Amino acid sequence: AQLRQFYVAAQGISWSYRPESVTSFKKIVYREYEPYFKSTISGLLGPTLYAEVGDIIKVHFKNKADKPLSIHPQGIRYSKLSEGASYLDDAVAPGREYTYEWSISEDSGPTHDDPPCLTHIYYSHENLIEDFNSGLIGPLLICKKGTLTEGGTQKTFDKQIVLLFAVFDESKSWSQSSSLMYTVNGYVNGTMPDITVCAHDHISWHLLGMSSGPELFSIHFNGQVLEQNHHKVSAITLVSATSTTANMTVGPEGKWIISSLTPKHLQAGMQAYIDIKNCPKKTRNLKKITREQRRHMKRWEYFIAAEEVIWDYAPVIPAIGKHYKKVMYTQYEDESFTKHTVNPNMKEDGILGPIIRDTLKIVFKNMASRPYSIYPHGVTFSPYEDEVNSSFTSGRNNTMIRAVQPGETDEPTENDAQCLTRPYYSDVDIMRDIASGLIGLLLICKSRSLDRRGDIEQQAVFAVFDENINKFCENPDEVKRDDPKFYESNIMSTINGYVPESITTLGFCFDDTVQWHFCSVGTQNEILTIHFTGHSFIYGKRHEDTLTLFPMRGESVTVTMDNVGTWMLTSMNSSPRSKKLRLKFRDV
Amino acid sequence: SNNGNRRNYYIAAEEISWDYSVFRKYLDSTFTKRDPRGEYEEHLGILGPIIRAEVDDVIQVRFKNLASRPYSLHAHGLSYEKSSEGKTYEDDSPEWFKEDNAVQPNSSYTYVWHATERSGPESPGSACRAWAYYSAVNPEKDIHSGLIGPLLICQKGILHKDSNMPMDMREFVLLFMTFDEKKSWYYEKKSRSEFHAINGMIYSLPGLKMYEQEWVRLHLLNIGGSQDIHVVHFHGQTLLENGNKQHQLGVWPLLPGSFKTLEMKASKPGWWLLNTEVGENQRAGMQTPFLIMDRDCRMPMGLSTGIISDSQIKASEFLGYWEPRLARLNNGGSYNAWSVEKLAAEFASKPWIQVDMQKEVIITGIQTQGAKHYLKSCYTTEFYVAYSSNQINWQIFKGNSTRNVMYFNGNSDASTIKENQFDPPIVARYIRISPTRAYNRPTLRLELQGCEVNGCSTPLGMENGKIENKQITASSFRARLNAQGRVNAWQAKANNNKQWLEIDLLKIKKITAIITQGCKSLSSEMYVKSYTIHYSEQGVEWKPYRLEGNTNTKGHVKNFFNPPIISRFIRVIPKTWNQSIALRLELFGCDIY
Repeated sequence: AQLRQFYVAAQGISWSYRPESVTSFKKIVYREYEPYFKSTISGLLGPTLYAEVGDIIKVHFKNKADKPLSIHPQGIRYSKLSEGASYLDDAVAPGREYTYEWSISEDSGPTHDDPPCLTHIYYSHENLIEDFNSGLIGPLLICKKGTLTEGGTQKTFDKQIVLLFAVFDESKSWSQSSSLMYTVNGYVNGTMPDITVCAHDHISWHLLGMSSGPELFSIHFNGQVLEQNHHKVSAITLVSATSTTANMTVGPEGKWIISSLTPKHLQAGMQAYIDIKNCPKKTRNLKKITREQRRHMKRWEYFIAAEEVIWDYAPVIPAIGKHYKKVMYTQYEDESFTKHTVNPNMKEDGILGPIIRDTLKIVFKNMASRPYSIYPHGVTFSPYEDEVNSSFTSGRNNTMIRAVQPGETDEPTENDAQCLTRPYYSDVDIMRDIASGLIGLLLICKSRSLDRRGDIEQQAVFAVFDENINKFCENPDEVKRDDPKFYESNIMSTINGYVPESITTLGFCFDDTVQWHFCSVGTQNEILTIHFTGHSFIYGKRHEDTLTLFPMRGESVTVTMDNVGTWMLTSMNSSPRSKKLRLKFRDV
Repeated sequence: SNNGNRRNYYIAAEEISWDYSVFRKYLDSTFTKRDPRGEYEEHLGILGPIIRAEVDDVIQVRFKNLASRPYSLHAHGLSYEKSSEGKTYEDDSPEWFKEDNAVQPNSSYTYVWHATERSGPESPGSACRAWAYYSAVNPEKDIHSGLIGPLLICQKGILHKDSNMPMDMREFVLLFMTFDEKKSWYYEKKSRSEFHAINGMIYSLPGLKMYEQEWVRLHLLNIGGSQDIHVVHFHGQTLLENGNKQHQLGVWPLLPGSFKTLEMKASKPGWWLLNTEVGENQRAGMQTPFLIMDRDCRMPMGLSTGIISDSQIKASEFLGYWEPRLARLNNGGSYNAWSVEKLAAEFASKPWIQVDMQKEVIITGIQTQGAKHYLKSCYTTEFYVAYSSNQINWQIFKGNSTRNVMYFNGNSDASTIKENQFDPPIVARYIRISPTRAYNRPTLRLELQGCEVNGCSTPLGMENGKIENKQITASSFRARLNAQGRVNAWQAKANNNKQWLEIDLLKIKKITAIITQGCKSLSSEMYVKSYTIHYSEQGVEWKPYRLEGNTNTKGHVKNFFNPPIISRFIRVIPKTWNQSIALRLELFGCDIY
């Protein structure tokens, strides 16, 4: 038994709205006074809440709001006397003292294989529209018995803090403001001071996510392999109503910025401002050789270019026009600075970039007028070979090592495929400089790939050629760009590249396992799913028939072809993308 | 892909006009076999039947059309031949196999669908996963309309045939789709060729099924218009993911196209709400519960004792004067069993009745104990029941549950109070009950079982050492309730709002109801006729009823306090009096935590 007598209340305080502040905005916010009742570093989040097995928890609930604002735990374990909902303990007038019996049944907790503690939300349930639009949330922490300590931190973990991915509609409240700008933990535009955590810490986190406005919050960390949901995933992929976590096995230092990626998540500037320092911890070491026979002494030379060329895509469509500019990468075989090594873009990748597949002797070479980036996922890569595009961009000529002038040069959970998969992008600007075709595709696999010159592969990616002055179109002298009525008329939503699925029509033999290096890139606000045909995958030994995807992600696909027939791969969507979600696929 | 056994499996498509605020299932080789979606399926609405096969068994699907739209059907993870999809696209082969794409009305086929062992159940952590069928002509114009259905696939064998219903487990097929007003087809008129609810019924759709200390086979198979990247809100008992046995979270953002077989473990009595956690789409707000009750409503409730009053236990069509009123549970007397001379109103006006506990009940079923004369056997063989909430929709019960068939076997014996469990919820105020076949006269004395949302009236523990009544203090005297070796009476003083019932309980619990039973206190019982139901909060508290008793001597008569009352003190000053008090009292209730 771990009883927890609590004192938690609320308060009406203000906070800045357009972050970069006389402007006062009195809103009810959760706080926590000295026990028995009578900021600019953490945000607007209120109280925390531990929980262990065999516990009963009350909240001496105070309230100083004319609208009787109550409280509701997304840990549904509660009974009848502490529900918090109501149909035809729900309303708290000022001064009304309360005492509940949120006895932890093992349902709201993980008690097994989730993060060390589950995480719901700690927000009201009476009026989610007007009254709630004020920042009345919080994190829970129901764990396996015998872990938490009252010092705000876990036992078997070095540091714990939570940033919540939600939003309150700052104009659908009783105290509205006719100047709309949304919020996320009250910490957008990186006004949050750094969570200056060093390396070598066995860090663990919690990533809560609900909403009061229609949008998804799938924020991705910046360079880190995470520990989420028993599967060695990479980008935090979640929407509202629930919560993810983050366990950061760190190693090197630096400075990174995290955010989600939509035309809305990056315009206003929803980001952070993190920082890494130094600390004297030292844990386990590394290994380099395996029994002297399965050595795999492998490493490959590479040179990746950056050219401002134009390319023609699609003639007549199978079941200006086709030439549009594109700054895309190209693969090389030698430093001799000759031609395109892929002499015939063989009809499986098409105009898909080089197949970027161990430290960095896989090099590149920019040819534009500014340093442009190459950065893969799934690596806690050392800033010894940085490209640290921090929030403060250092100088252009003689400052630190953040630049590359032109001319200059992870054990996945075996429940997945026989090896994991991960793509990348251009790390300069994940919204502007990535738009104009500057997108590549990555593929990491297992330590079972060897050959001298370096069971079926296939390139595809349902990206969009969102390449957002005067003479650049069929109109000889006067044409316009960045016009949504004309730009959504040139949005080249595509699989693998061509404006629609062009001449590159894909066929396949019989009774052989295939793999599709499928992904999803671009600045489109929706998520998609696939609509396969007459066969099944192996998604953790769950032979399904379809697979979803969030922005800037796309994993593997394992097939057990053991039959005869012809099929056709499709993908369903509503009217704004039904005309775009069509795709061909053949068989013998 | 020919694999298994051959059996009839008939489907159709009857297009109607459904007021928001379509298939069914036939059984024989041809048509003509209407099985009505009873209370076991009276919430599916737009959802059709539930196609049910197992591991690599044949799935016959004869279907047609009855309006102005050709249909088809898509297949996910199923095994079948080439021409069995239904979509106009490129054909590298000739135009031969094009007789599954434009289906014309009134056409019988003979399909052959299967679920390959590796495509059905694989890695047996996924027991009964949910598939689906849907005409893929325009998933935006016929799944958005609701010509829909699942395909629940389990193991290969252990499930009683051909009931194909999930045994020892319940089943939900809730496609949480944003059925919008702008795009409806069969019921709507404009586009024939903000509302987030199953089958497009906002603010309503009760009647969800449940049973205590069990789980479910929940399915949030959202496959329609992929813009509903929803976020599910769920109170009551939480849904945690299996298969991938490492998602015991509880709340899950519903992404379209995908699906997952959730389990919830119903284990808290009462009504709970639903919601949709999308900000402004929460205005849908489903106040739809699956009424979890107490696990201990397995015993009779008003014919042995007699609160289901013996006044309206009347046969609609009477018979002489052996009315069902003089009967009790094995009543000391020959005439104790209702039976009207059997007439041949083959399904309408057979000897039927109208009965009720005189309150809101959740009928578990009816039982009977016959008492044969010396030649009249007086026994029934089968049974049906109809429910009527507002006394004009006397709706029959032709269920299709695990052990419920068309005329589900109710009363069927001569002596044993036969056990019948109504698996779907009962939401009724009155009923009409008609047994059929007997020995020239259908015999019945009903044994009802029910439990309301609370119904905790068990022995509260008047002597449990926690909440005593022996000390019963008041202005009428401590006393002697079941502390025998004493005199045989109760004594009062006057007759007005005099006493205070300081029953030394002092426990904060949930005695959901109260009952005033009778006794034999030297004469006819004197009791409390009524009491100005005054409150009893933490202080020296009273409250005129701004938040009846016993009336007849012999009877378990109750006047339930209409709203639930829970507080710290215990007191009920009696406003009236039966000229005195004379009864060994015994109240009933329980304790919540």
